[PDB]
Amino acid sequence: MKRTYQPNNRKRAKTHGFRARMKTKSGRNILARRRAKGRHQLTVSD
Amino acid sequence: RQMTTADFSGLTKKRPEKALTEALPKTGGRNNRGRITSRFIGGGHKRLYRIIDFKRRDKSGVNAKVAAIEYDPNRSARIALLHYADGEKRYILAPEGLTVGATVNAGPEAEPKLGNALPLRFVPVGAVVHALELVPGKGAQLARSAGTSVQVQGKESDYVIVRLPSGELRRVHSECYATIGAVGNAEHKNIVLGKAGRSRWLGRKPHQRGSAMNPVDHPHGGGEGRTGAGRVPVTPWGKPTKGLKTRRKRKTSDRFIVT
Amino acid sequence: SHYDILQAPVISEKAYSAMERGVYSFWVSPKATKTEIKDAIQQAFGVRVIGISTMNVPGKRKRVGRFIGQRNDRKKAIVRLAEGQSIEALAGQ
RNA sequence: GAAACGAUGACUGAAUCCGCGCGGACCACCGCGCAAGGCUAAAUACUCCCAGUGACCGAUAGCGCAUAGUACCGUGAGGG
RNA sequence: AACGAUAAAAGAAGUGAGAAUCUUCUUCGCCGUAAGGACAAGGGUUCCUGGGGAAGGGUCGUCCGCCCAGGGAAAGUCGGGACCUAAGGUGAGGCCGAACGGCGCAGCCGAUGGACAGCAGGUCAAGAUUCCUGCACCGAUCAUGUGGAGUGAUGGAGGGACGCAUUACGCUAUCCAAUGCCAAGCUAUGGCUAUGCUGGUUGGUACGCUCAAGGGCGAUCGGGUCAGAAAAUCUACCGGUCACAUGCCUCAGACGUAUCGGGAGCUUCCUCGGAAGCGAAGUUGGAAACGCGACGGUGCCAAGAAAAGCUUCUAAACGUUGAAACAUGAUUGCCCGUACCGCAAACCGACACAGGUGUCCGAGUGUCAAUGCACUAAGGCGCGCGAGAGAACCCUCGUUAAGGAACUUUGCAAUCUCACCCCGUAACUUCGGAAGAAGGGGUCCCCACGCUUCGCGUGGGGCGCAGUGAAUAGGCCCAGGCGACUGUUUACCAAAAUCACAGCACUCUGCCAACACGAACAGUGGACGUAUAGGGUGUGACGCCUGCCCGGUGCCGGAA
Ligand SMILES: [Mg+2]
Ligand SMILES: [Mg+2]
Ligand SMILES: [Mg+2]
Ligand SMILES: [Mg+2]
Ligand SMILES: [Mg+2]
Ligand SMILES: [Mg+2]
Ligand SMILES: [Mg+2]
Ligand SMILES: [Mg+2]
Ligand SMILES: [Mg+2]
Ligand SMILES: [Mg+2]
Ligand SMILES: [Mg+2]
Ligand SMILES: [Mg+2]
Ligand SMILES: [Mg+2]
Ligand SMILES: [Mg+2]
Ligand SMILES: [Mg+2]
Ligand SMILES: [Mg+2]
Ligand SMILES: [Mg+2]
Ligand SMILES: [Mg+2]
Ligand SMILES: [Mg+2]
Ligand SMILES: [Mg+2]
Ligand SMILES: [Mg+2]
Ligand SMILES: [Mg+2]
Ligand SMILES: [Mg+2]
Ligand SMILES: [Mg+2]
Ligand SMILES: [Mg+2]
Ligand SMILES: [Mg+2]
Ligand SMILES: [Mg+2]
Ligand SMILES: [Mg+2]
Ligand SMILES: [Mg+2]
Ligand SMILES: [Mg+2]
Ligand SMILES: [Mg+2]
Ligand SMILES: [Mg+2]
Ligand SMILES: [Mg+2]
Repeated sequence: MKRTYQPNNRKRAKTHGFRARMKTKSGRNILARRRAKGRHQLTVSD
Repeated sequence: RQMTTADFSGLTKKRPEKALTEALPKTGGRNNRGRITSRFIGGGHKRLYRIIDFKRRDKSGVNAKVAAIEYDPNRSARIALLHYADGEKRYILAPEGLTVGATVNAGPEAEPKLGNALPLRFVPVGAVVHALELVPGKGAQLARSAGTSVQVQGKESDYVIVRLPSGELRRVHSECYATIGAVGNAEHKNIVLGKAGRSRWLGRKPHQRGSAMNPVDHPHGGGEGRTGAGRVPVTPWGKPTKGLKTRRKRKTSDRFIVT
Repeated sequence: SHYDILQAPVISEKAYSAMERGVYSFWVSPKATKTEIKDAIQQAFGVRVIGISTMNVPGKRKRVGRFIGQRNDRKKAIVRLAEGQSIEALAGQ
């Protein structure tokens, strides 16, 4: 019963990361969107 | 020659002259970004590249001596490791009957003797050559394989006739180089390949018949039990003859392409 | 400058009991280097340093409330000097 | 569509003041205008924010929140 | 209903408001190729100490991985970075593109790999190639003496450098035996009085003319310029003279000597149980790696990264008088990780979940062998409800008269068979197989003689119903159908007669190939391939073989 989630810090951070959302503008859209949702918390700090 | 036995196989090949020596790395891959373009080919064992001299021009006027004749993967062609008087070692594909320690002169004035690698205007008619330079300069795109040959037929002005392995006759100008003799690797073709996975030592996972796939996957897909309709590939073109060439420059340099 | 860079001395059983061997244990600025703690321990208490070692450290609890906590987050240095010894008046603790 | 006129992608490629374009196939006549150069307040839209007000709410209502994008759910976008 | 594995408990002592459940003791049982130990991931103080008892804990709780506070984490040498590069990512210029953007040479990023200086011990409640002690090692700057001269590049070279299987020799780790040593004491039960019983029986460094398998080694003079952009004393080649036994070279490891450790225990105060001191001998014989000597040897096809450090050579430059190099002290040593859990109550599974999780170590006895199987060391554990009862029923088991498949969709299930040695073994065969065919015998103990050893052979004697005396442990055969075969597939009702498979055939494609991804006269895959190659399609080992019909549909060819 190998499940789905395999914590791997480097994986997690290299997809999904603040840096990673810089890479692209769909990402940068996500960022601004979230900033706007009210101080949410964000992608790297979690 | 071959090996023969019981325990479930047939026919490996046999080779002399062993070194393991001096050229670049290569790395296997199939897909190219997204969906695999050239199909299958995901298996294979760890080959290395051997830089081989097709051009063989700048060595003009300079004789060489065969060091050894070596096995190279990614090939089907015996390669002779050449050494020149210059000191420069260069891998050149080895033709049939080319011995070890023979002497191969390069350049245009060199006699139509084995391996001597000359242009066509100096090659007497009917003679057998391999490794044929298509456009003067660059290199040989023609007859690089096993047991493959070309026969020179009477030239035109700067241009010569050649019979390529396919049987097709080609206009190729005499300004182009070629190597004397045919390139054997004996007869490679009659190797048995034994069982599967041997086909996997190299390429990978061969034909998956569209007829076992599904309507979603292939035109052949679907139905109840083994059958057919149609007759066509990934996209509806077909097995049998459809001239796939486009009307073009090259097409005027071909005389009687048949087969 | 100098007088910065060390927050407070480590004070605990281990510290003071190791103070007797002439070994002094401070908390320093977490962003600071070994050689910086060295130049700063000398020229503060004015004694030449040989042995130096550093550590980082977590914090992290809550008192109460739905807040849990943040963290404290500190760095800790330990030094042993030459036969020149006995830092300050704090060598008698 | 009887499809004028504007607008370009391809290809042609003019006149210039008794000249040029328009007036909804087109022609004459009668009128209207002078392209292929530029810039240009004001009345106009919006509400993150601020003020005032209300036959608006008053704790299952009113924004989701009498503060929280928190707890919590998700790999993530996201949701709450 | 349930309280999360049928590995199992019992008594005493203690603490306490309260104890089946917390502590201590003594027994019992369970794991022991683990249910022990060490990492990596991941998790975050879960670690240690002192408290606490709402809630969390499937009961209880004085207890906890829970709650509160306080401490604990130490590096020139380990792992990572200031070193290199793989796939991939990126990418000035550059190539494309309605926008956003997609490509891309060099270059740069990127360990899963290359490179690289330390070992032996000690101890906090809690750290350890990190602290301490012992001796050690690498680079860097400076200083003294030798030297008394060249140094050696964003550049060349050599080198780093690489597979699978199998295998000779010598070791060590490491384990075993003993009337070897050393050390403590007793012994009783019937005996033994030590020849019994128990325990320990060496780690680092340095030196050394001692023993030592194995490992790999050529050298200079020289010729051509057409070779490495040029260079070059270097590298490739070519040629000449000294490399047939040697033998320079190297020591794994053993041995010796010394030295620093450690060593069973003994001592001593005991603050309720630790702390400090002291310190015995290390023998002979046997076994032995996947580790070491090594980059060993042999065979094989499917033909086995790159780049930097490294070594050698010059260009430029500075100096040829103060060089390079050596060693002699000295000084110098940055950043990050380092607690604890880590096959699990601490990671992924909503949970203190019978699930999952990459690597390393993993003792002894018996057993052809072994990581198997039984028991068991070290170590860890009895799985956080419990006590009685001994109905129906259910589950997991043990035995069963006579019969023996009559059961039933079907011998489903469950028996039987079961290792090793010997004898023996069919149709059929593609000559390999079928085959562990079938079948029959043996198996323990003692003594004697013999061999080649863990042992075996022969003879005789013995004991039980039984001697792979327990555990691990094939039932077999005759016929067919399907596919030849190994393999693959429906994560979670289908493992097959499906899929693939070597082999066969048709056909396409002459190289900016056909074909395929794609805003794209970009790029890339095909392929650093070239018709003995590549695409597509169908059949499907091997054996004999594959007939008739092209009117229609398609495909190829044709011109009035
Ligand atoms: Mg199907
Ligand atoms: Mg279709
Ligand atoms: Mg069909
Ligand atoms: Mg230190
Ligand atoms: Mg540190
Ligand atoms: Mg118009
Ligand atoms: Mg109310
Ligand atoms: Mg509300
Ligand atoms: Mg019940
Ligand atoms: Mg339980
Ligand atoms: Mg604890
Ligand atoms: Mg409680
Ligand atoms: Mg409770
Ligand atoms: Mg004995
Ligand atoms: Mg006695
Ligand atoms: Mg003994
Ligand atoms: Mg630790
Ligand atoms: Mg569990
Ligand atoms: Mg596993
Ligand atoms: Mg073992
Ligand atoms: Mg064992
Ligand atoms: Mg076992
Ligand atoms: Mg009960
Ligand atoms: Mg019966
Ligand atoms: Mg009976
Ligand atoms: Mg009976
Ligand atoms: Mg019946
Ligand atoms: Mg059965
Ligand atoms: Mg009897
Ligand atoms: Mg069995
Ligand atoms: Mg089958
Ligand atoms: Mg299934
Ligand atoms: Mg199934």
